[PDB]
Amino acid sequence: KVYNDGYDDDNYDYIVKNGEKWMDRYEIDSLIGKGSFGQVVKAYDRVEQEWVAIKIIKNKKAFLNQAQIEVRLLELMNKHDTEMKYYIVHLKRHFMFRNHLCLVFEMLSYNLYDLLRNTNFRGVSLNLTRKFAQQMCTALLFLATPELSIIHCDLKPENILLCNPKRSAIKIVDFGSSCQLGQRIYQYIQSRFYRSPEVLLGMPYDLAIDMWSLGCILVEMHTGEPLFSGANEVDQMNKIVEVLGIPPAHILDQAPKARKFFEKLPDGTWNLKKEYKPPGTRKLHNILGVETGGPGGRRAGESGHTVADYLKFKDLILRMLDYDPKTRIQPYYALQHSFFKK
Ligand SMILES: O=C(O)c1nc2ccc(I)cc2c2[nH]c3c(Cl)cccc3c12
Repeated sequence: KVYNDGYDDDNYDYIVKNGEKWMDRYEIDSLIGKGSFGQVVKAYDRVEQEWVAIKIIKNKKAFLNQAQIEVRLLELMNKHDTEMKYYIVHLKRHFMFRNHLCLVFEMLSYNLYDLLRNTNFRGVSLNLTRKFAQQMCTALLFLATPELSIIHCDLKPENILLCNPKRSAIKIVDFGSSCQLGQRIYQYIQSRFYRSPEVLLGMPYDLAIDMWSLGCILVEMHTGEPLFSGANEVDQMNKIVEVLGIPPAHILDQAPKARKFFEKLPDGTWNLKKEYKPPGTRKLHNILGVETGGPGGRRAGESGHTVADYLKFKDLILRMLDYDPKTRIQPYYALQHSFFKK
């Protein structure tokens, strides 16, 4: 009947009203996004004389506390990037309003999945993919600084926003599922398509999980389609194996969940448990179209898509997709890679 004295709906969300004034400061314009956490509204900040995005968290304890974690991490980050040069969304301030935690951010545009839809799921150019890659690796370098040691834990196209729909600048959003290296708590993390092998295998994890996700994202940005589109964990592992082969024995031998996906043979080697291409036969070389005109052959006869360019990109991606989190490429070295040698 009544939710939050009439201010909320039956989904724990604030009922947005165009033109409402809050706290003698914000005039709410319109709803511009929503998700599991709540809503995002465009509002005018009359004190600072600028448009802002306000993320209005659901009035529900689990969502509140998720956002409190997010606020703490954003405050830590923003504090160490006062010039806003490391591609993390800027939290301006926060407040509690009518039993909703509200996070005030800079305005941004839509996400990189919306950009892919805008390409009719045919992909962005290799040059634009490179610009996204360079910004993302720079962000991951900042998150790896020791005072931060932040693992985002949910990198996907939907959590990377354009600043402006006609430009390449991005910001990473949604630190609600994030953690710090000193303070890992979650066993179940990462959205499935972008989930690292160490997490699938129930093994220890660190900031390298975010690099795995980035490798997956960058291929998808150029092809238009997810690299590893599993329907469930077993399918996800099998799709990874089609491209990358059986994981190293030294890893599977230490993996609590190895036998969810694999079986250990009499000779000590590992094979898949019993519909899929044989291990390692779905070549990234062919998914990218390195020698055959890029994805779908559609980049044949276009500049900015040579065999040489594609071989650089393939090499970087394979380093991001190293099964071993100890040897998987780290942000500093990703930035030095020949793919970014203009
Ligand atoms: O702050 C975010 O996690 C955030 N998440 C969103 C989820 C779905 C949609 I649709 C939009 C989201 C979103 N949009 C944002 C804008 Cl426009 C500025 C600053 C942060 C965000 C943000």
